[PDB]
Amino acid sequence: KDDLIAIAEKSNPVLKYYDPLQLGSTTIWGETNSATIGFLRQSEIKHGRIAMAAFVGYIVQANGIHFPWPMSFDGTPFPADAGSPPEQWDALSDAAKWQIILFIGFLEWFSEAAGKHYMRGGKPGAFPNFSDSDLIPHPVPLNLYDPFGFSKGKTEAQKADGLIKELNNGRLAMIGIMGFLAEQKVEGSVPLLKGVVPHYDGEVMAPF
Amino acid sequence: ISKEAILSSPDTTEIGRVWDPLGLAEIGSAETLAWYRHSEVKHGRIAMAAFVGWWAVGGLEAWDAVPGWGKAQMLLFAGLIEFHDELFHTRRTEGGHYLRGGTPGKNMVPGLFDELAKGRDREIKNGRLAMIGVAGLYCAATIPGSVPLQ
Amino acid sequence: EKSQSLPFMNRPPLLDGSMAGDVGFDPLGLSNIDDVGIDLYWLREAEIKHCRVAMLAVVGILQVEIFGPAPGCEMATDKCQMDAFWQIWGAHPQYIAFGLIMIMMIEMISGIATTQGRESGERAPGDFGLDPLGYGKGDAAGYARLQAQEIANGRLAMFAAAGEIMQGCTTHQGALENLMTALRDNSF
Amino acid sequence: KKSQALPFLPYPENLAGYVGDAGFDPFRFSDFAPMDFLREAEIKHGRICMLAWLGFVAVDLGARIYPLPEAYEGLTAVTAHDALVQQGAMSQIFLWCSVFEAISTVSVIQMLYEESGREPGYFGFDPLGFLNGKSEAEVNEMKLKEIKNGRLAMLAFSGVVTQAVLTQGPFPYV
Ligand code: CLA
Ligand code: CLA
Ligand code: CLA
Ligand code: CLA
Ligand SMILES: CC(=O)O[C@H]1CC(C)(C)C(=C=C/C(C)=C/C=C/C(C)=C/C=C/C=C(C)/C=C/C=C(/C)C(=O)C[C@@]23O[C@]2(C)C[C@@H](O)CC3(C)C)[C@](C)(O)C1
Ligand SMILES: CC(=O)O[C@H]1CC(C)(C)C(=C=C/C(C)=C/C=C/C(C)=C/C=C/C=C(C)/C=C/C=C(\C)C(=O)C[C@@]23O[C@]2(C)C[C@@H](O)CC3(C)C)[C@](C)(O)C1
Ligand SMILES: CC(=O)O[C@H]1CC(C)(C)C(=C=C/C(C)=C/C=C/C(C)=C/C=C/C=C(C)/C=C/C=C(\C)C(=O)C[C@@]23O[C@]2(C)C[C@@H](O)CC3(C)C)[C@](C)(O)C1
Ligand code: KC1
Repeated sequence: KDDLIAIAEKSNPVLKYYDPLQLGSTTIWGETNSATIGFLRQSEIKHGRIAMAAFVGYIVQANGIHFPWPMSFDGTPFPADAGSPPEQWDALSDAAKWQIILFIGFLEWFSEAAGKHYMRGGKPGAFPNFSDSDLIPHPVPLNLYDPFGFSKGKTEAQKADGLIKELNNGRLAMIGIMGFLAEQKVEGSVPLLKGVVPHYDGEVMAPF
Repeated sequence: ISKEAILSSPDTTEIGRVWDPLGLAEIGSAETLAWYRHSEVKHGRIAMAAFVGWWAVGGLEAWDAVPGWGKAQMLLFAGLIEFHDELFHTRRTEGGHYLRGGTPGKNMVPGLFDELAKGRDREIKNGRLAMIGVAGLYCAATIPGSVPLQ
Repeated sequence: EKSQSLPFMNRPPLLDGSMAGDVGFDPLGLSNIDDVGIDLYWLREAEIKHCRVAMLAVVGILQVEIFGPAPGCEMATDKCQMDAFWQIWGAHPQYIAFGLIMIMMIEMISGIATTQGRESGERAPGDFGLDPLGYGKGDAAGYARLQAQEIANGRLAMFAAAGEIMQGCTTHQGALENLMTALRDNSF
Repeated sequence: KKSQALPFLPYPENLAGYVGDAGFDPFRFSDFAPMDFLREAEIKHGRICMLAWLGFVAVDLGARIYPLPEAYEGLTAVTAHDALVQQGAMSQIFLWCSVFEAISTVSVIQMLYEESGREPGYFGFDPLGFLNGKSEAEVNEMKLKEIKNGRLAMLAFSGVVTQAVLTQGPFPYV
């Protein structure tokens, strides 16, 4: 709580600490206030990290970027022949969707089980490396955060500033990817994206 | 066998802790938790064999073709196993019965069975998935249709 | 000292909160009976037996009206269990008479255990030593909770089993479709 | 205290010593009758039903005596009683049972009231030479096997003669 004010002051020196609902002073599962404030930090970082891969992933999959080679046993390439990327998630398969969801579900699992948790001694958003923690029996070559090692040697003050521009680029891409999908179901919902977005008009908030 | 010696098997890695939402290991005694452990592995080792028999003949119609003599023969055959299971648990054990002093998984009948505590943690987990696999093959196959949907 | 359940009445003197479901609810003073082979021991054994019989009778109705009769008894086909008894008696009456004499030997032995357990002091009322899983060995606070949960579910099931007899013998339908009938009749 | 078969009941103390003891006398027949009279009656009831179950299921499995008399023909184990009261077979066996039971009446009275020291169920019958100098713990496990197979046969015969009348069918109910 004392460090959450110190984080948001560095994200904006005008808007120091913004909380209309005062959600930062609640508990959820009866842990304590300081443990759920690491839950709220993790969930904000995870929401922004997903949305910022979703924004790049939108503009790649909205234009015609179908890369060879199609990895299937019959044919059936990446279904960019609609195009309109909320339509193109529907046209994968039904059985290909469980492979995407359960693979992310391991990384959701491994961020909870391994080295140290955000509802404890914290550092939320820090994905534990696959080299340690002794739970996976393969072992795998690379890690999720630094597979090629770029860039170890950066000081603490160089990486403390990184999450603060990850939180601000994460907050904007939450607004960014949702402004695309709002025009996929109601037009005129964002004023400056009229005509660009092709009105998917189904249900974006359902997989199957 | 105490309570903490029962809940040390299997490992609690894939959930994170011992998974008891209803608190059923805390109500009773250490004799009661040993009955919970013995009946898990007996439920598991039966549903492991009963799962692949659905695929070794592939279900509900195959049991109806068994005669009244054939149903009565194999059911009391496993009864004399489970009679002499608890019997050899009592008299031919260095500790005694599994609710008194014995191992709840050791299943003492000679001849039905033929680094191992590692296999004790693997028998339960490979058995646990069979019981939800068998209860799938009774529900996802037979009673309604669109259960899994696999 | 006043009763908890009836705070305008004095507490009944033989009820002191030692038994499981004791909140002093004896307005008629029936726990003070000590004459015609009947005392507080006999009434507690009668309460506990009425508890356990009615508890089994409720799930014994709800098993057949949901999942059907047992195999070998598929001749029932009626959701009214007061009528489904007479189809099992019509075809396989020997198993009911097997159970009724097996109850007769069990109940006559339980009647001796009640009156010998009352004259001596080595038997609690309703106690048969049937704790094979062994819940009574440890955590006496958690064991007194099970003694209270037996009484609390048993006193509730007494109304339920008496109701399912009476609203089965008067509507001739079955308990769960008496419940659906009442839901559509008194919906607002 | 605390009878084994009925742990919610106190121990009937007249059962102590006898060999089929599970603490099972809830009706307290031992407090009315002497236990030598009851054990002699338990053993004799058991020895009859061991023979009676085996003789019932052998006649219904088709085993007959050879040469079979012409009045013995066309009989199952149910109808064999009433047909052979007429022939005289049942009167013959009742004669030799009454010969034995009249001498056993002298033995039962002398066991109960003249103090012979005779074990209940003892008739001295061991031609094959069991219990040959064996210990008291070895004659007691053999006495327990007679009573439990005796006790089992009484319920076993009671099934096989009730189910025979209810079906009048092939072997495993007659
Ligand atoms: C364990 C549950 C189970 C049950 C109740 C059944 C029941 C049935 N099976 Mg099936 N079956 C099973 C599992 C089971 N099976 C397994 C695990 C296999 C692979 C071996 C089979 C392979 C099989 C075939 C090929 C056929 C049947 C058939 C039948 C039907 C009648 C004949 C019979 O009784 O088979 C006898 C019982 C068995 C073969 C199962 C024995 C299971 C063993 C004893 C488990 C223990 C093994 C243990 C690891 C080592 C012990 C070794 C020792 C026994 C020597 C009957 C409905 C017949 C049928 O009518 O199909 C429609 C038929 O043709 N079964
Ligand atoms: C009040 C208790 C009670 C009574 C009177 C009945 C009566 C009946 N049931 Mg029901 N049933 C009950 C409870 C009861 N059930 C329970 C608790 C369940 C499990 C939820 C069921 C599940 C069930 C099914 C699935 C079916 C029945 C069926 C039947 C009918 C024929 C069965 C029969 O006659 O067996 C004969 C009796 C015996 C074989 C023995 C009885 C038990 C003995 C006496 C031991 C009792 C021990 C006691 C409980 C505890 C110890 C006492 C002491 C030591 C302290 C019969 C009317 C069948 C039917 O026809 O439905 C229409 C049928 O398919 N019952
Ligand atoms: C164990 C408890 C119990 C229960 C739940 C039932 C339930 C029922 N009985 Mg049975 N019955 C019982 C015991 C029971 N009985 C006993 C002990 C006997 C005597 C032996 C009977 C004899 C009997 C007969 C003869 C008959 C029934 C019938 C019925 C049904 C009638 C509907 C009814 O009156 O519900 C009870 C109604 C309520 C409890 C009202 C609900 C009150 C609400 C929840 C209060 C909330 C108000 C809230 C505070 C206000 C704010 C809201 C507002 C602002 C909108 C119903 C299923 C009849 C039937 O079978 O119908 C088909 C029938 O003919 N019963
Ligand atoms: C409870 C005792 C008992 C009674 C009252 C009966 C009564 C009957 N049996 Mg017998 N039966 C019995 C036991 C009994 N059985 C036993 C234990 C066996 C197996 C050996 C048989 C085998 C048998 C056959 C094969 C036949 C009968 C038949 C009959 C009927 C005709 C009369 C007869 O004596 O046949 C003959 C009796 C026997 C062959 C049995 C002999 C008695 C046995 C061996 C007991 C003696 C044991 C004793 C220790 C031996 C003494 C040894 C010592 C001297 C050294 C009659 C209803 C006949 C029948 O039903 O025709 C329609 C018939 O054909 N029974
Ligand atoms: C007034 C109005 O109506 O507005 C309209 C108009 C308009 C503008 C269209 C709108 C919009 C959409 C917007 C603004 C969307 C913004 C989306 C946003 C903000 C997306 C961030 C992506 C960053 C990514 C994906 C990757 C980082 C990837 C990496 C690998 C790193 O950062 C690692 C790194 O840091 C370290 C760790 C170490 C160093 O070695 C350096 C590097 C860099 C390698 C609206 C609001 O909808 C409606
Ligand atoms: C930290 C933060 O930022 O959050 C904080 C701060 C913040 C932002 C200030 C908040 C706020 C304030 C908010 C959201 C205020 C909004 C209030 C609201 C939504 C007020 C609706 C009035 C509608 C009326 C009276 C309709 C009459 C309609 C009548 C009488 C009709 O006849 C209806 C009609 O259909 C019929 C029935 C019949 C037709 O013949 C006629 C029509 C068609 C007309 C939050 C969210 O609370 C908390
Ligand atoms: C006046 C005032 O006080 O305001 C206050 C009010 C209030 C409410 C109290 C406060 C707050 C909290 C706020 C505003 C919370 C809103 C957060 C927001 C807007 C969160 C969306 C995240 C998007 C996600 C997680 C996923 C995208 C999903 C992606 C990227 C994908 O899955 C893939 C996909 O896209 C592609 C890549 C490819 C396609 O083939 C398929 C699809 C389409 C599926 C503030 C901050 O105090 C401000
Ligand atoms: C029904 C309950 C049951 C009992 C009570 C029992 C008892 C004994 N069995 Mg076992 N048995 C089964 C069941 C039972 N067996 C079953 C279902 C199978 C699979 C077909 C099986 C297989 C074998 C094999 C291959 C051998 C074997 C033996 C023994 C022997 C020594 C005990 C020991 O091994 O320590 C004792 C008497 C060995 C042997 O024959 O010794 C002379 C031996 O080589 N059994």
